[PDB]
Amino acid sequence: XLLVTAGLVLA
Amino acid sequence: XLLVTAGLVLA
Amino acid sequence: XLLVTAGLVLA
Amino acid sequence: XLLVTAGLVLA
Amino acid sequence: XLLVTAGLVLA
Amino acid sequence: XLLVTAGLVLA
Amino acid sequence: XLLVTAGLVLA
Amino acid sequence: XLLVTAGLVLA
Amino acid sequence: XLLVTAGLVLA
Amino acid sequence: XLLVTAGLVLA
Amino acid sequence: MVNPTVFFDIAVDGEPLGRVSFELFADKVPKTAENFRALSTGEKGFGYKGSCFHRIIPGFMCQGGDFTRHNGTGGKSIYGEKFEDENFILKHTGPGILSMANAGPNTNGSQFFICTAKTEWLDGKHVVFGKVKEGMNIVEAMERFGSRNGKTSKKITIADCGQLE
Amino acid sequence: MVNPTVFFDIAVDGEPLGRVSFELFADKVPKTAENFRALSTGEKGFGYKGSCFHRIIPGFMCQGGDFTRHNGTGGKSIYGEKFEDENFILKHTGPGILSMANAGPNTNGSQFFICTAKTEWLDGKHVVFGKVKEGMNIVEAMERFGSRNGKTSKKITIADCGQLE
Amino acid sequence: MVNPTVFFDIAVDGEPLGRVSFELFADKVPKTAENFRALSTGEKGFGYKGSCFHRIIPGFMCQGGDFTRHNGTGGKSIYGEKFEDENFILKHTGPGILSMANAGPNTNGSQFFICTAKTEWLDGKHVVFGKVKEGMNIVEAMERFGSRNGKTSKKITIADCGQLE
Amino acid sequence: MVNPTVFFDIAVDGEPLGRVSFELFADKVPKTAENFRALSTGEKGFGYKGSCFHRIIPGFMCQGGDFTRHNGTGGKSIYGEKFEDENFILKHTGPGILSMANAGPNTNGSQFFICTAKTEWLDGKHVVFGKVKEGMNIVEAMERFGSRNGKTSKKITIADCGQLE
Amino acid sequence: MVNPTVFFDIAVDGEPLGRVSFELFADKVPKTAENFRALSTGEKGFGYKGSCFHRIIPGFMCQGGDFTRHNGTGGKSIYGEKFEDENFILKHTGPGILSMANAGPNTNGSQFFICTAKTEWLDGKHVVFGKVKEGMNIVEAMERFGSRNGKTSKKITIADCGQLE
Amino acid sequence: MVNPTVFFDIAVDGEPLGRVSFELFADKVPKTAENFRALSTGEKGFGYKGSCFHRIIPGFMCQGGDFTRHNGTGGKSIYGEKFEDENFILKHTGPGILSMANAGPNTNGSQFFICTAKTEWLDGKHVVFGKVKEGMNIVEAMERFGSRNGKTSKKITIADCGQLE
Amino acid sequence: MVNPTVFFDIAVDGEPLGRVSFELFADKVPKTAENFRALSTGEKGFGYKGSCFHRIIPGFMCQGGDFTRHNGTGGKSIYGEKFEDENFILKHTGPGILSMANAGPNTNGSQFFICTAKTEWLDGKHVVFGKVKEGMNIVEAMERFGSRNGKTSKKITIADCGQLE
Amino acid sequence: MVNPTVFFDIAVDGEPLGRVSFELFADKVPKTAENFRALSTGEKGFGYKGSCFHRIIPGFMCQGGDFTRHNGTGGKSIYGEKFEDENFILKHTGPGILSMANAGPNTNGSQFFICTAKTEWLDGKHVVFGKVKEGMNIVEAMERFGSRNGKTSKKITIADCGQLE
Amino acid sequence: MVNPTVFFDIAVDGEPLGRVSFELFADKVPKTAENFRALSTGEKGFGYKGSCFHRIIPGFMCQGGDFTRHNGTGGKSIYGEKFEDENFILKHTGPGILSMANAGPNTNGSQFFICTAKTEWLDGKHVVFGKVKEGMNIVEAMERFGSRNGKTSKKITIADCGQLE
Amino acid sequence: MVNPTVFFDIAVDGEPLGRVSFELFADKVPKTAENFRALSTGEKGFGYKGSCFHRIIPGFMCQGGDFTRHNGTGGKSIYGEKFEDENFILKHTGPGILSMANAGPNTNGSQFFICTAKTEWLDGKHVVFGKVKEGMNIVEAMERFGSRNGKTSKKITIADCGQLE
Repeated sequence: XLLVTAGLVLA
Repeated sequence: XLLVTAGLVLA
Repeated sequence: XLLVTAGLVLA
Repeated sequence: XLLVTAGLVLA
Repeated sequence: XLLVTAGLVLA
Repeated sequence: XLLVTAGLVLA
Repeated sequence: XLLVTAGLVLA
Repeated sequence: XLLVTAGLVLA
Repeated sequence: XLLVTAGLVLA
Repeated sequence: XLLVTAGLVLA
Repeated sequence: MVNPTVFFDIAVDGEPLGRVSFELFADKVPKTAENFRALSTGEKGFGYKGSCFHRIIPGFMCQGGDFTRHNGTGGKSIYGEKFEDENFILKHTGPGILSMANAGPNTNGSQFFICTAKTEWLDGKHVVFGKVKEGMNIVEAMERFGSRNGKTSKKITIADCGQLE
Repeated sequence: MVNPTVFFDIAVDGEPLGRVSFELFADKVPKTAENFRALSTGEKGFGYKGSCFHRIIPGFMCQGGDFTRHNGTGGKSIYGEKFEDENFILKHTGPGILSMANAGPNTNGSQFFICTAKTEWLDGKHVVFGKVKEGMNIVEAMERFGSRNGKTSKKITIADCGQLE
Repeated sequence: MVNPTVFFDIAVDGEPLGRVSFELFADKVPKTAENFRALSTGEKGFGYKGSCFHRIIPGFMCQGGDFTRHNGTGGKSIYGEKFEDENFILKHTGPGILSMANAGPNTNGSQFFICTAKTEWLDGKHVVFGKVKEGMNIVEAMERFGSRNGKTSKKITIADCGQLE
Repeated sequence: MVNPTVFFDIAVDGEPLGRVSFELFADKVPKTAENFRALSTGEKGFGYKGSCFHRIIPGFMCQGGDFTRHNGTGGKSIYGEKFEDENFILKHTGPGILSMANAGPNTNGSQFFICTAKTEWLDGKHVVFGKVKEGMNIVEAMERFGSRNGKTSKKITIADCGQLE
Repeated sequence: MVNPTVFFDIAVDGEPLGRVSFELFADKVPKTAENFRALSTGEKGFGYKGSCFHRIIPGFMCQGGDFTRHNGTGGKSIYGEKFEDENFILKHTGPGILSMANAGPNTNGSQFFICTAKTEWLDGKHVVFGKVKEGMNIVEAMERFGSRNGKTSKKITIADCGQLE
Repeated sequence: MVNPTVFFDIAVDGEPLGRVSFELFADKVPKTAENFRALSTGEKGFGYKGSCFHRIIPGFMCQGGDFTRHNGTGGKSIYGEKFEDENFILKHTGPGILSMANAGPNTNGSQFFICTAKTEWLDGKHVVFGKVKEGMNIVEAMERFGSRNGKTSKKITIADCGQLE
Repeated sequence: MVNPTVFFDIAVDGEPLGRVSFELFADKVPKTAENFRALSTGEKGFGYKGSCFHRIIPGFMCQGGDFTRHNGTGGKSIYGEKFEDENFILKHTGPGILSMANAGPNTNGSQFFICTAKTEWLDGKHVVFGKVKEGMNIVEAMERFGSRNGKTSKKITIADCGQLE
Repeated sequence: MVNPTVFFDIAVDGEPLGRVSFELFADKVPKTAENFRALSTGEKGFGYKGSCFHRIIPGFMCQGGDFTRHNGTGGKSIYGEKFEDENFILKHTGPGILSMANAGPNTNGSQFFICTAKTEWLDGKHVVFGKVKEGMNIVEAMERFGSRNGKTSKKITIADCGQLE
Repeated sequence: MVNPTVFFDIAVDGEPLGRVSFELFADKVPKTAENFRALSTGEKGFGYKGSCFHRIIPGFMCQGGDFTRHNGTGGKSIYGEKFEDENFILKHTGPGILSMANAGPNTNGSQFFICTAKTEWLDGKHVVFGKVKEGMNIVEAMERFGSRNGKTSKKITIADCGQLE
Repeated sequence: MVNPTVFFDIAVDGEPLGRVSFELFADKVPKTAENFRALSTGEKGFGYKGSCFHRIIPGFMCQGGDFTRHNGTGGKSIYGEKFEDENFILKHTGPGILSMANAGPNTNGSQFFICTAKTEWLDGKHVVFGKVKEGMNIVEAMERFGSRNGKTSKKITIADCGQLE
């Protein structure tokens, strides 16, 4: 999808 | 510290 | 009081 | 069912 | 009723 | 997996 | 009842 | 304070 | 009282 | 930071 | 979706009094409107035709829909003995409002009330699902047979009922 | 103090059947005990004397305490129309347990039930306040006048009641 | 509905001071209003007639209704020793607002207070149920017999009270 | 109480194999027990007779009860389309355990499963309500006609069913 | 952002009828939009092409997306068997609204519905993620092949589908 | 911690009766322990010296510590008007337990009560902080000057009080 | 209520600077208003007379009221060591707002702060109870003797303080 | 104070592209602002200077701030390894919004993102702390070196950064 | 249900070191055991054959299962990108325990850890799903290539893997 | 794992008093133990070496670790200004227990306390992370320089500290 994470980028 | 993460390994 | 119950009509 | 109510007896 | 479920269609 | 559902069987 | 309050003593 | 209780009047 | 704080020591 | 505490002043 | 409309033909000790008709807000609470519609047509084998208003309180509401016990202890829905509070989108805004009676959360059956004032103390605890279209005068007339405690001085009857559109 | 004991002299169509006596657990639920004790002695000017058991389900329990409408919709506590669930410390451990009937949380009035079995599923939703001391055999004989849906086939009454000590 | 109206005839150490009347908001809090209405007519056997106002703080409120102990530890309601907070729909909007005193959540009895200012810090911990309609000047006069700690210099009395419409 | 006992007479592609019987834990979950019992006798006019086990998984469970759609999407309870999770007192302790299938919380219908293994991961999310008394050897025979995905190689049917006790 | 646009080419019993196109609200629910988009292009190797609308109810909605079981029990998302309710920002405001079918909270797959009426009672329990751009007349034609229970009188198929923009 | 110990010299009307000592459970509720310890020694300028027990109920407890109004509406702690419920580690286990009176959550002041029975229904709602060590006999002598509703037939008094160790 | 007003006479090292007055919002937070009102008049034996501002941060606020330890670890209220957060009706809206310092939920003592900017990130975590009326100019003069980390370059002092009306 | 402004001089494979400057909303989120300001000036001895934008998704945002591992797994705040979400007062209103990257609640480190669109779905889960003041056209040119999955096709660096006022 | 057993044949810079085998507790967490089994056989097209242990910390655990990125940022489950914490029935009891790595609640993918001590600080936040059967010595040998920060001095490889029973 | 062991060499106004050693429970609270271990070696640049014990209450505890302000307002952790309560697995079981001081939830820094008795009222508000192993007599000696309010009569110093195993 469209997230902004630090480490596990998800969809 | 002693964690077991996937991405943001913390202390 | 003014309730509209089915069984235990209360005050 | 087997309840013990006062007003609306249910199954 | 009018629901939109996937498997157990209810009323 | 091993569930017992009614409609949307999951893994 | 048997309560131990300080002001509104109740049943 | 400015309360309106019935028993323990508080500040 | 007997607390162990770091700043506001309370009773 | 900008906090207004009484004892543990924080960032 | 056009909202359905049901009718009650009311009778006082069997003496025809008049027709009350109701818009059912199926566009807000479809499950709750449908219960009442079907009870009103009798299409599922049972329903409101022949039942009475067992509790009528002037200035508040008329309560009916107890077709199995005729005293507030009975009735059933088309979904079974009881069903859940569908939602509380609609509020008790004034006279004519059709809302569900219950014995607490998620105990809806067949009992309902037709308000005769604004009853806002009930918002949130009774699913509003309809409103009087024609016949408010016929309800104000029924209202006159109740009393502060709700007992009725005459047998207020739904001699007939069904769906207009 | 000890825990108080009350008696019910039971009658079947006015013919005396026997006595049932109860320990009331005033050391766990003093408020709920006291309500029942007080209504048993009649000392507030109303209570159980003359009242009937309106719902008896063999294998499950005997329900009574409705001294105002004798059908499950009635009765009242010495505290007002209703009082709060006091606590749920005691469980429905088996036959003879005496526990409050209600219509949901915090609706204790005057109705109670006497268990003729372990009724575990009621734990946490009915305040348990006593247990049969002598006369379980009388509660067992009362059972025989019940039915699956609860209707009694003879009139089962508390011809007298009060406190033994 | 058409809201009821009660009157208090106030008296100062025996001398008629004047009449205050109140609208009761039975359209928002019908059970709270009904308690106060009933206590004002005496119609259940007990009530405010002859009770004093034990706690009057100038620029805040006049507190009354303790018709059992006359000091704040007493009074009871038409529903039992206490009833529940019906709802907090109405706010402490200014002088004249009539609201319930309590000793925390769900402890409404008979004690009440007439506001002599806006008391918003009390919104959502005291059920507002009415407003002074006529006689605000009499309530202004009662204030002056108050003090900062609430002790009154003269005995402020409801010599008489009842309903008007 | 004495816990009821029901029986199923199991056929494989129309050929009678034998009898499975079950104890129903009416003393822990009476409403759930009663539903299965009555669907098993047929006494409401609908029920398990003629229905099939549509999903069998070796080492896990046999699932049936779907008497309206024969595929997992159907069934109804005696109380309406669905009913609530009565309680979770009983756990999935081993083979023979009888528990309700659902589609999440509070969606009990007619569908159920007969465990062929301890299934602890379902505790707290399926209401357990009975256990095989006799005929576990029949359930094991049934289990062989399932597969990893639950499709069955022969039509496993409840040719007849009812109450023994 | 520029919201993607997908198209479906709808057939009735194998006969092409026309094109429906949809805006996907990638700017409110990007993960939900992306799932539909990719299932529509076929780019993961599975998707809507060839699938049917299995449940059509006049005045309510057309439901499809079930590309693995063709009956409501199937489908999968590009993210796995199911995914979470992204958010409930967008409401069911009227005809043309595209929303996810589910089996309760957090069970989004591939199934969706195209509203043919405002369906407010679903707000907060179906993630709305798009709207018909063009071809609403095609959806209305589709709607006529449904019925009260949703069974369709002709096989309504997505012969081809994809991204325009 | 040596757990502290205090003493009360109790006096009926003016006459010495005897000495009651208590262990204060400073190792479980140090803060509550300390309030009472200091109110006993009188060491902050105010305290328990010459206060009365204003509410004594046989078979239940003796209530006192109200040193400012002598009727239960008063008292204050060494920390101020009220303090928080410290914890509820300790239960009301039988005769002699010392515990705080209060007016609901977090309103501990100076008022306390000495139990004459296991008062388990107060567990969690009253902080328990000490147990009578010597002089239980004197407490039981005090019991006898009380009534059902608490009022005492002679003025029961703490003539002197302080700390032994 | 006339909302009260207090004054501070501020002194750099020993030299008069000027007078700061505040409205105390007794009509929103009467209790917090009163603590500060009394600590200003000094009328309980202790208070703000001759205390310093121990933490001043330009573009943020000036913190003082610690009359027992002069470094933020001290102070106490007229109600005791701490009091509860009264309410958070009022927001930190711009320069001049007076609000309580604290050490987390419900630990208000005597410490306070005068804002020199809208401090909206403190909303909900600090009770706001007054606004500088006259002398904002003096406050800004005080600002200048402070640093990034709060320490003041000259001893800022409330030489005198009391109540105007 | 005013809100501080920081600058980034952006380079593409070491060739200068331009400057982006930011307002940091220290009047809403002073702690989160300060972290970014401090890391921008380098004044704690580590920070953004020389770091790269490791993930750029055209139409969505540019992500950077990982100065310890330059791949999304790294960086650190001036407060320690991580700090708490300060508040969610500001929303992702449109292009240019600067907001914290994280790995769930309370995991703010050093990573941030610059929005190239309204990203509403992130409201409430990423602390918004600033917005682009000048140089949006430079952020738009940086976009072109991104891709759907975020990989950059040239090395995009903060060749210099610091504070303008 | 007999619990499945998988094997890893471990290699150090390609030099065979030895076999570790694992019981998977499918009787407690069937979904989590199955993920790992299938990854270990490679039957779904992808899996652990050829992957490395990227983080090994002597005295704590060995972390592996990142087969898409080989550094802690990657891996996927057989149910998609992530799946939920199945349950926390099992605890981290000692060396040999197989539990899931994650990036917080419900983020399970393919990463796991083999404990080398009791790690009870992790109970509740990592789903334990298996335990070393044979080869604990081979894990104690792998352990020697880690370091306090987890970086490995050699490439620890799963040269082969699959299911024994 | 094998838990670490640190030593403090205590000093009284400069004179060696003796050595206390401590087990750190890295097997229950590995991050809390690691903070204290690191601060004891000084290995991150700062630590306990030369810090005093500012608050010693006999029969309760010795509090130290404020190596920045030496009065309770200071100290910091190896993880930043503060870290979170790791867990409350361990209880304050008796003398020798080493635990964290704080200023409420999630405010662990460097300040700690060595218990000189059982402190159970602190269970579940302070993270227990170690126990005195040898040197309890030295801690007994430090007590005597304490007081009821905590001021020490002589300066109690960690002259030296580090790790042993």
